[PDB]
Amino acid sequence: ILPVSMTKTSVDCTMYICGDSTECSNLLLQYGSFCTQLNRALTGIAVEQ
Amino acid sequence: QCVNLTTRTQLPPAYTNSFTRGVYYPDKVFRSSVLHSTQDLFLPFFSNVTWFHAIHVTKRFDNPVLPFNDGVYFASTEKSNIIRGWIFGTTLDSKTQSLLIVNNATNVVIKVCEFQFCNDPFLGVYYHKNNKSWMESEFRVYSSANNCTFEYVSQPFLMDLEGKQGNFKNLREFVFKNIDGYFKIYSKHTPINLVRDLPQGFSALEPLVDLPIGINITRFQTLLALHRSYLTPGDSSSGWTAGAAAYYVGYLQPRTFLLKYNENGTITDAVD
Amino acid sequence: LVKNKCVNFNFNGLTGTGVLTESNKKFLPFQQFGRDIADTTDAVRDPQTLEILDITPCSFGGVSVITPGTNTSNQVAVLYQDVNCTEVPVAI
Amino acid sequence: FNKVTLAQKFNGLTVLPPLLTDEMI
Amino acid sequence: CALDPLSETKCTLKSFTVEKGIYQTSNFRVQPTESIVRFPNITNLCPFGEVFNATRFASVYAWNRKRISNCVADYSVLYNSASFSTFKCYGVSPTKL
Ligand SMILES: *[C@@H]1O[C@H](CO)[C@@H](O[C@@H]2O[C@H](CO)[C@@H](O)[C@H](O)[C@H]2NC(C)=O)[C@H](O)[C@H]1NC(C)=O
Ligand SMILES: *[C@@H]1O[C@H](CO)[C@@H](O)[C@H](O)[C@H]1NC(C)=O
Ligand SMILES: *[C@@H]1O[C@H](CO)[C@@H](O)[C@H](O)[C@H]1NC(C)=O
Ligand SMILES: *[C@@H]1O[C@H](CO)[C@@H](O)[C@H](O)[C@H]1NC(C)=O
Ligand SMILES: *[C@@H]1O[C@H](CO)[C@@H](O)[C@H](O)[C@H]1NC(C)=O
Ligand SMILES: *[C@@H]1O[C@H](CO)[C@@H](O)[C@H](O)[C@H]1NC(C)=O
Repeated sequence: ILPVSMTKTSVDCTMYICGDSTECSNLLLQYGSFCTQLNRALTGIAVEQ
Repeated sequence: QCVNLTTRTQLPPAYTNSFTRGVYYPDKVFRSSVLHSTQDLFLPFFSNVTWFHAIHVTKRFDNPVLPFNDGVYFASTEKSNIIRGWIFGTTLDSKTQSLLIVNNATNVVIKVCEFQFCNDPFLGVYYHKNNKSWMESEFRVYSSANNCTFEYVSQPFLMDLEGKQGNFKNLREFVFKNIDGYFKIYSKHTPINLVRDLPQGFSALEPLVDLPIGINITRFQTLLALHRSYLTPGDSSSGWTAGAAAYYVGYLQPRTFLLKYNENGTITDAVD
Repeated sequence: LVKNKCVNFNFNGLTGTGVLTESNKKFLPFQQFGRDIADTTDAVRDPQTLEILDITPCSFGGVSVITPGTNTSNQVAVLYQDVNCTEVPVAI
Repeated sequence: FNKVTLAQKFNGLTVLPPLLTDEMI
Repeated sequence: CALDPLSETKCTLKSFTVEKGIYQTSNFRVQPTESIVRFPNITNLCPFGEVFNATRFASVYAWNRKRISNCVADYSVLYNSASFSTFKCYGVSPTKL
């Protein structure tokens, strides 16, 4: 038996962290670009799988 | 007035070990047949609980005061409806406020006043030949009531109170708690006719009614009903007669449990 | 009351936004609302009509597009990721 | 396949379909 | 960023010559209509009736002592009616009661 595929996952990190709150969403923008970096890492995981 | 009925001899407590009983739904929420864990105030499976037995013809008459300890587990198998309620408080007198719970043949009576409890309180009942019925007019449990701050009432929970000479076929088990100024009642009716004192432990209790009252309870006391004796040509009595009775007392403790829910919404089993 | 629509719900004091619908689940008299694994609410009883209803959160999903190439052409097509076609035009 | 068995979308979390389906594989 | 999905992608990356493939430019979330729905049931209102519509009252030396609990109090029935000579509330807003 050899594993070859795992169910790829992507996360709406804005929703996960800020919780669809306007001021919370505004504040997180001050922490740079972790938002997009994590999303692109996950999509790379998916396409690679 | 009050009736003084005491036994000079004090008997040692008798011990019997619980097996699995004494579990209640931790919340009023539902989960769909999924194992789930929680950490609340429960009854350990193997707890050396206390055993009390009232004997009548030789006879045993003693109803001592027991502490509450953050919650109480109560159960009994009565056949003549002798047990009728519970009384709670801190000083159990007119100095402070105490909680009263009692049942009658018609309804359920719960009262919150500055009740003055007796040394050996009980509820007096008697029979009227003209009325052909039993009534409980005399409130021999307490002498007077004052500072009535709360009163509650709800329909009878499991049974109808009458004068019966029955057999042991069912067991009533109750769990009592008070948290954050709220008082909660848990119950479950299970018909068991086995000689054993406790069942395997399949069943689990359900919430009955939540009473928000901001009072401190440190100890509790049972309530028993005493029947006035109508003497036949060949009977003797001391002015009051009651049937044999027994019950059990359990104590909560801070623990955490693992619970099994089913698709229907019934807790089939659990583990400590 | 609002049913079969994307709304917010409060009920006995909890919070949440989603779509309410009829439920096949049968609850005991003490039960108030249904909770799913990982501590997420999925069912709630109606306190007025004493009826249980399901909870489905808002149909969230990322938006994606397809493109054969900028220099190839300017045409484009769009793919909505894991959303039913019934309620797509709410995009504005 | 009948032997192997243990989710859905909850609160922002997403799952994407596989590139090749079981019939194609 | 609001003209054509292609433009939104050109903003998501940093180029004007985006290449063929698949791109996750942004995300969609449906919006609800605000509604505080289905407050729980009402058992019984406050027994104001036998207090304000009592046929007799008591003397000032023997002022009666009334308790109100486990019920819903609707003061709007009180302060909306123009049948009371005076209406004074101290340290509390009757409208917000
Ligand atoms: C509280 O609950 C009662 C019992 O369900 C509600 O009364 C019923 O409401 C349904 C809903 O449409 C009606 O079809 C019935 O005709 C009602 N019956 C009676 C006897 O009123 C009641 O509406 C709920 N809310 C309040 C504020 O009482
Ligand atoms: C409980 O009671 C039984 C019966 O006498 C006794 O053997 C035991 O030591 C007691 N304590 C515990 C913890 O079981
Ligand atoms: C569970 O619910 C079903 C409903 O179809 C019923 O038939 C069954 O008897 C129930 N079982 C228990 C243990 O409640
Ligand atoms: C246009 O794009 C295609 C992509 O296949 C490429 O082969 C071609 O060289 C491009 N032409 C120019 C002029 O960039
Ligand atoms: C989409 O909605 C239609 C009508 O409501 C329904 O028939 C269909 O099964 C739905 N499809 C999915 C994937 O939910
Ligand atoms: C008192 O009774 C009168 C008529 O008898 C009625 O108009 C009035 O509304 C009642 N008061 C209240 C507070 O409802």
